[PDB]
Amino acid sequence: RDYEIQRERIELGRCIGEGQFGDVHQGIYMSPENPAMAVAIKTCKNCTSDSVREKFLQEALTMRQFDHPHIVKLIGVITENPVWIIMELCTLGELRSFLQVRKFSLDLASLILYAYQLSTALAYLESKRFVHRDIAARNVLVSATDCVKLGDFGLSRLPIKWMAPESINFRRFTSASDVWMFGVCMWEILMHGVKPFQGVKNNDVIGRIENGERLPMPPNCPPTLYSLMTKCWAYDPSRRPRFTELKAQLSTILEEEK
Ligand SMILES: *CCC(=O)NCCNc1c(NCc2ccc(Nc3ncc(Cl)c(Nc4ccccc4C(=O)NC)n3)cc2)c(=O)c1=O
Repeated sequence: RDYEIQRERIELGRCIGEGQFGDVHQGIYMSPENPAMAVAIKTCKNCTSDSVREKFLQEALTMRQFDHPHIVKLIGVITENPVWIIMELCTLGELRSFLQVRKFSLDLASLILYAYQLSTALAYLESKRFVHRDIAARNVLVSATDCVKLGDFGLSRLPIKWMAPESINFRRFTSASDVWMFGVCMWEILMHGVKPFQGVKNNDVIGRIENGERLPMPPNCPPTLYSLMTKCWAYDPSRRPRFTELKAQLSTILEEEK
């Protein structure tokens, strides 16, 4: 309907991060007669200028296009300076940090759930023929112990250690290259938020990948799941599963593990 939001309904709280345009805050959106809603608020430092402001607001319009359980939904915008983008809060924060500290509290079944949930989101985006370009555990947020979501697409934006070979060599970015990225993210999750190619330099990654080196099997990851990953890492983009195939396969792998 109308995504314009009155500023007086928003109560800005603590900073939770930074993006290219300004800090990101959590906060509350209040409405007469209805419960308070937790939100995240992107602020923009340089919005007075029309060119920055139009770049900033284009990020809300990008999120406006999507409607899916496992992608953050846009709530509204405030267009009067300072300009703010209001999104839904995932109140448990970023996936990686969540995974490091909740290691002894989650099982393998939970981790495969996250991968299945992210795949539904990414298939959805594949059916809309949208190309993310920045899949990585660092860009996934936690709404509940059983619910993760792709974060704000604008806050997600070279991520050499996540990128397909064609992405690095030719700046080609397709749904197939998203499938590669997703496999690195899936590895990250079975690794509880460990980063790929820790200690390796960015300019050497493409060589190690050209030679055929691949991220190893994570401790206590089922072989059928790692098999799935290595297929996302096929050098030939044509031989990488589509997100619809990944969703179906992960659904089976989850069913078996639970
Ligand atoms: C403010 C200064 C600073 O150093 N901040 C870092 C830690 N301060 C802090 C946090 N951070 C934890 C945190 C992160 C995210 C969320 N939830 C949430 N829900 C919805 C959205 Cl759209 C976002 N977006 C977002 C926020 C930050 C970074 C990246 C994104 C994003 O979209 N990435 C793709 N976040 C809750 C808590 C905290 O609680 C602190 O204090």
